[PDB]
Amino acid sequence: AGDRVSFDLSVRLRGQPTFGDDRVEGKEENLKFYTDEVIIDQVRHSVSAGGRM
Amino acid sequence: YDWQEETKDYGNEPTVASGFIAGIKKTRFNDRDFGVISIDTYAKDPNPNNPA
Repeated sequence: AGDRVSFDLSVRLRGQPTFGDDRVEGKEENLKFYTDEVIIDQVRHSVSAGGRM
Repeated sequence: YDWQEETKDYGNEPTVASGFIAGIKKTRFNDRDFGVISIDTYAKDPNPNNPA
């Protein structure tokens, strides 16, 4: 049961690495995420091979 | 001695730290020492070249 479907996209990492022997703990990357949704609906139609005569 | 080891940063800079928990005092009953006689003389540096 669902009137929607939502799916996710995970972007790459971009962060200047810590060259040398300076500390790296505390500089952690965000792992940014992106998402979008598709909304579902129905479509129907009818044709009439009409008339008894 | 209570040896302890702690890694500071993701494995960088291992640290070794230790310490004892003890106390010392020269026994003083009343206001006088009990068992030590502080001989207090004049002791000059026999080698005057030392920077001191």
